[PDB]
Amino acid sequence: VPYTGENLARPSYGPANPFKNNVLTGHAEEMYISEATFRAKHR
Amino acid sequence: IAKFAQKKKEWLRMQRNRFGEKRKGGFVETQKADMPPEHLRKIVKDIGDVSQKKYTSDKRSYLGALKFMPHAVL
Amino acid sequence: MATDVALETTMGTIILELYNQHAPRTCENFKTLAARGYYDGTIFHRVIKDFMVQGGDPTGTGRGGRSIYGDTFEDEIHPGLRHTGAGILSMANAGPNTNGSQFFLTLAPTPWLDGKHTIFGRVKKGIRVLQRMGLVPTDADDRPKTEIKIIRAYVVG
Amino acid sequence: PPYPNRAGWRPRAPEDFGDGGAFPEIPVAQYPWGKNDSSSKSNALVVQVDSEGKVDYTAIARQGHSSDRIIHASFKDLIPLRQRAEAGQIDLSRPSKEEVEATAERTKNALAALVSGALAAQKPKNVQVNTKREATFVKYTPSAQMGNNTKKQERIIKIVERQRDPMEPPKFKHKKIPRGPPSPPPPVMH
Amino acid sequence: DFPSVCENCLPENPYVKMLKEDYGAECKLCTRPFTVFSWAGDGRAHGRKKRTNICLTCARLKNACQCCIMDLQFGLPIVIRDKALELIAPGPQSEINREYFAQNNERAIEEGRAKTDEKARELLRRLANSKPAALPPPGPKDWLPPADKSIMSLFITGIEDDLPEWKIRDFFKQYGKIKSLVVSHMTHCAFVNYETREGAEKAATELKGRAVIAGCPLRIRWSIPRPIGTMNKEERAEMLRDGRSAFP
Amino acid sequence: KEYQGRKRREFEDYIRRNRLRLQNWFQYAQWELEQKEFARARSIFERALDVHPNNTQLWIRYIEAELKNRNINHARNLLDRAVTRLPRVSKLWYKYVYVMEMLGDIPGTRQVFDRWMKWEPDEDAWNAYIKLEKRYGEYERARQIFA
Amino acid sequence: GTLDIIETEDGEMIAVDKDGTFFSTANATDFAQHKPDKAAVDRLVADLRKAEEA
Amino acid sequence: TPRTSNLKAPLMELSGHTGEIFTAKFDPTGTLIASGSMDRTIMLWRVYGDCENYGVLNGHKAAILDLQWSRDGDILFSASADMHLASWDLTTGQRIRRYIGHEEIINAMDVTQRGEELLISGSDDGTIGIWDPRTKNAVDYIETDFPITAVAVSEAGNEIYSGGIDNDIKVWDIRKKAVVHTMLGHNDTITTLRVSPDGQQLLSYAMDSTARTWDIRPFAPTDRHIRTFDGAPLGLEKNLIRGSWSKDGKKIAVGAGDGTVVIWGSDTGKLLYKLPGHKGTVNCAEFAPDGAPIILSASSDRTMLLGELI
Amino acid sequence: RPARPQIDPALVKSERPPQTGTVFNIWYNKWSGGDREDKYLSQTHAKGRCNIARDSGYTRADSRPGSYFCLYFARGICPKGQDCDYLHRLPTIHDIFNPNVDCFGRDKFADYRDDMGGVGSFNRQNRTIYVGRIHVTDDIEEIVARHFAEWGQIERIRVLNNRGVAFITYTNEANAQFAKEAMAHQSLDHNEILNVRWATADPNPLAQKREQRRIEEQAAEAIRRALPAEFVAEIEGKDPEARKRRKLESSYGLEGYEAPDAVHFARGPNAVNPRG
Ligand SMILES: [Zn+2]
Ligand SMILES: [Zn+2]
Repeated sequence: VPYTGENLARPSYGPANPFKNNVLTGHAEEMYISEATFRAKHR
Repeated sequence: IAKFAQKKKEWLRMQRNRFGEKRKGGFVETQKADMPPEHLRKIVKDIGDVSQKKYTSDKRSYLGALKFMPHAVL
Repeated sequence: MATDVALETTMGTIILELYNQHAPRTCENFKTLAARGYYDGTIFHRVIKDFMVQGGDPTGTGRGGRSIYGDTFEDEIHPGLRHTGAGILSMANAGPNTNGSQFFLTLAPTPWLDGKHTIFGRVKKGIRVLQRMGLVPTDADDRPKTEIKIIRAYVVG
Repeated sequence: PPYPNRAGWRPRAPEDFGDGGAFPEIPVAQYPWGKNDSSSKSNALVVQVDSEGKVDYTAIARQGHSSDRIIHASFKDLIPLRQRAEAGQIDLSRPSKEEVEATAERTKNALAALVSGALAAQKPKNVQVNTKREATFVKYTPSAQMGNNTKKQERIIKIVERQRDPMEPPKFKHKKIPRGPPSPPPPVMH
Repeated sequence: DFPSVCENCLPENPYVKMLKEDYGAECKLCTRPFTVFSWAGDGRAHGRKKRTNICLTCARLKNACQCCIMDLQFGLPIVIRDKALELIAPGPQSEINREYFAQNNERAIEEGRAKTDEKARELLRRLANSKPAALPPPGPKDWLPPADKSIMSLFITGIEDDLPEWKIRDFFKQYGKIKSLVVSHMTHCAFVNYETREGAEKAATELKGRAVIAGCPLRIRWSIPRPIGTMNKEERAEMLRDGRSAFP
Repeated sequence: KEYQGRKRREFEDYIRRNRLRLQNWFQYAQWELEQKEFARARSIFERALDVHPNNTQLWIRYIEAELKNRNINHARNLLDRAVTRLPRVSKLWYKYVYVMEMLGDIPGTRQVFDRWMKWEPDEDAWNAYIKLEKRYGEYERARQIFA
Repeated sequence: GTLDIIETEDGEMIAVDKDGTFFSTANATDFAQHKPDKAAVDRLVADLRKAEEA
Repeated sequence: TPRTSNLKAPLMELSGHTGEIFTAKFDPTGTLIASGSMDRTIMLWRVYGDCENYGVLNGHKAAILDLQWSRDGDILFSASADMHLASWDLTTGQRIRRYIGHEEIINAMDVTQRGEELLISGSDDGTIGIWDPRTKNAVDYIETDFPITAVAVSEAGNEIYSGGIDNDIKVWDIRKKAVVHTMLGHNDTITTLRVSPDGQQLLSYAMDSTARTWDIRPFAPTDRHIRTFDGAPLGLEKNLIRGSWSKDGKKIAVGAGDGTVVIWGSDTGKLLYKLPGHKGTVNCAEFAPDGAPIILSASSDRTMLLGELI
Repeated sequence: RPARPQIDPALVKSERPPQTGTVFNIWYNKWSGGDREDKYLSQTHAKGRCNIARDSGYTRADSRPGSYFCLYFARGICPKGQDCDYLHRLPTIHDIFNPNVDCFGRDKFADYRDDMGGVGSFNRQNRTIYVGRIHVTDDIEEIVARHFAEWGQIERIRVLNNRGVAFITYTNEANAQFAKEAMAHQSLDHNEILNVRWATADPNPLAQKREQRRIEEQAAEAIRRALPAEFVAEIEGKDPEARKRRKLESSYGLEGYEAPDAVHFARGPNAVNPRG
């Protein structure tokens, strides 16, 4: 229900604030890529 | 052929590297081998009595292995 | 051509002076929604101090709002009306020509929304009620922790 | 002046605003309750208001606690609940079986993690190496920089736990620190 | 569970291989054990891996990068940031005071209790742009080289406190070859011992006892190399007025 | 600084031996006030308040140290904190209304009294607030207080 | 604008507090900016000094 | 927020694989689930009841890249990067046999469900194996010159739609062993090819993040492309993402590398859902075959999410 | 040129300190059973010194980007030559280092040693070394100027004659660290054992003022790099053209608005100001 295309299409109203990172230097998220993927891109 | 030759080449490379039986953990795995007895001999001869200042970073582990000395005696 | 709209809230009563000469479609949209009772028990989902009090959303989230001309209607930027000071009623919109049901209302002079928001009234009474609604405590997403709702909105003429 | 013949009118004071409300048709900045000069970084708490607009001192009561701490701070917390005007019918029922089992599961998980911690502390596991030393991947969207606001590239981090020497004792001598002060003491509701 | 390390301390490769060790090191700030994250650098330098040096609690309380210990908002050392914009926060560094402070802040932050400095650096730039008988001119005996070729030292007069020896030495180095250069801002004096007599003579003939160095007028002549003692306040005052009156 | 370090050491040795003794805390804070270390004396008073959170004598000492050294805003913050902490101790309420009447803020005195009346105190506090309004001539306000 | 000066049928100055914050700084949002007079602070301090001396 | 299925929860999580889940398929009756994953295993679950991992199939020497069921749900077929297919009896949980003859990684396989049962396989040696599920030897093999990553069988049972590196969906006739015609328009390698339940249209998803529906009925214009659905970006893993049609055919789902299963309407073209829930790329997205609103998403998270579409 | 070897490993062999005790402690590698006075007075002469012209050259650290200087090259006891992994060079003004490390790669500390010896502190950006045990003559200022000018680039030399102490303030902290490590236990024109430490904060209020002013100059440099030059001009307000741009842009239409500094300088992609 929250993930219906209409609900995702409707944006939040109102004007922007004239005045959400979990790490102090950015946003870090746990991820599940493949080891071969990491090794190939690193190479 | 002449337009997809490279795309075929790296597709085959990447698929074989990822799904080969030899890299079923991301890397080529081998059995742990035996070293030369002269390697162990050189290590114990060099450290000697642990008296030279080179071996301080070893001193904490050396004395720590005292906990496991009863297994070595048995 | 001014019309009174009374918002009885949990912090006092706001009397709104609606400008029928300047923004007539938006003003009569506000009259019809208040008269039907679309604002009864509806909360002020955003309060930002020295900027704004926004309400009118029946879902309380900031994405809802259903007008009387279908879903949305056009912007009425009459070039004589500006966001000149505190207590000025405007229509909150996602973008241009997207006015729905949520009403923006300035707590301070905000003259950077001219050309993109439709002023259609002001407060005629209740400016201290509005001030204290600006002084409530909120969270990181500006929603009031202490709950503010329009108990009943109706029309006086 | 009434609407819409306020042309030429130009207010000077909240007297002229009446019960307030700026006039959008006048092209001058208006202040229905007075100009704010500044706030020159005072260290004062921000004055807030309660549900029905009165000045609230429970901020003082709640200063230094979390938001969900239950703090009794008013005479209303000393009046028997069945005589509090805001309530008419109190639901005094113990939670149902599903809520009890959800609670038991959540607390059994948290306590089980602590039991495993206590067990591994009480019995160090002979050799403190793990065979299952797999890697965690972290997606890492960065924020800007110290001094640069240009955006820069998204980062995949491969984190592995380091192979430590199994013969090593612990590295650091422990210290005696006095225990810290309590959580801010609650109002004494006598 | 993830370090707060800035992008210049992080590798240039966007794909990072980090090592994580619980209780790996003492924090440099609070001297408590914390989880260390370390990564191999960019150039296979001998060195070590670049690691986090302070804990996440100290990084959050000082708004610092966890490797470089620099301020996350401007790229300054933490002491420079907080000294110049001192209205952020102090910090304790006595022994059990610093562990006590860190443990109380960490317990508070973790159990829930407990963007801010725009005004501070606007004020800093406002403050920093708020800005802070007659002696004769030199004569033919003053700009003429003496016949005593053993006298090599030139003497500079009227030195302000903000006149540094690196630019003084660069100026006299693009003129000639310097053996030594002594500058005392306490007595507004300088001695210059050159290496080449010809170079010293041609430079002093070029300047004629007058020099414009960074908007500071200086009188250069010849004098015997003398130890700058604890001169009188009137002596250094007249020394300063001589340096000022080098230019009419 | 040598003498001050010696005195600070002896004071904190007695706090470690017996933290439950108010006189240990009191003499330490009074000595720092005499040395004009107001941050240090404040810190001692607050650590004493961590050990004795509900002690009326301690709250009064701290409030009076601020008022004696003319830290009126510090003292009013302490007075709000103290009548929040101990709302049925009429001594702290009386001290707060007395301090505001000395400072000449008669609306401030009325504010403190109104918060007290919300706590529904005893007859002596209701009488004191009636007598405040009679002192300043507001007989209708005193009539409302009798209601 | 918090006080209305009105005249009734008797033609007299009656002030009306629109809020209730004329007489008390309770419910006043600006209750924390009464900076007291220097004479008042001196009188309170001398009161406390007299208590200390006694 | 109603209740639209006979599940224990509106969304359940099935975990227990120790590697990326590359495929997950429903029973023809839609009550059992077989998931094949890079820990070289197949895990067998019951969706109803509460949920129960009732089976584990072991024997493959590399990652399980595809699997399919029989017409009635007693034999499971699976293609794996050990260059083998395998057929497994699920009453005894034992491998019936292995199908050998492919020389590279077998990327895809399909099973012909009507008429008489067959196995079709597409593999990186540029081959499409036609296997009878009674002999370990291949009945036939189509020999291309490009690797093949997705295969599907026409409902008639004698045309094979195959896509691979060459970005073209080649429709082949089996009995001629020859290409009838090539649908063109994709730009990167086709990851899934699936026919609709009524049988007149073909979903294809490629690595250019476009899911295109094509026409399949023999009367069609020269450009056979119906629509190009968007909303599911390929991430940074070059995985073979497997979408599906709804049982009624009105909905069309694929997986997306941002951990999201994306569902459109096949008739209209509007993004019906963008359901989240996964931390790796979503490798498989399957609608329930019994007409339920149940959606299944299998990711490289070592887990899968089984939800209802309320 | 390649880095030359300064001495030879035949005298850079590793061996015990000379015996000042009954028994050699192998954990702490120290002599035991002796006294304490001997240790206090014993501070021997340096065994070498290095030359920019003769010794400084190229090495595998000049090959490898982002490496450190050689501490043993600074002490003049580096027999490694071209095969050392650390730079054989004086730092220039472009050689900067983070607060957590010094120019030799050794970790810096939150504190100082109680004798102000060692690596240094990141809690004070100290560029001033303290050179004691100087033979008091009249040419001491010339000798100090010559030797420390050889060791780097100087902002302020302050030599006291009463106690024979030279305070040298370099303009680069790396230069100060190199000078301390290269001048400890060395000798001037007379044979003496220099006590080169980190100087304490100067109690002279002129020096306090100039150090504080340098702190705000460095910080404001960082601020002006962080902020756009047009916010810099508007906030600085030293010129009337940027002042009148400030009034107009803060007006945003309406006369007499004077927008808040937070709203007007709130940086972001789409906040208020087109300068963002
Ligand atoms: Zn720390
Ligand atoms: Zn950093």
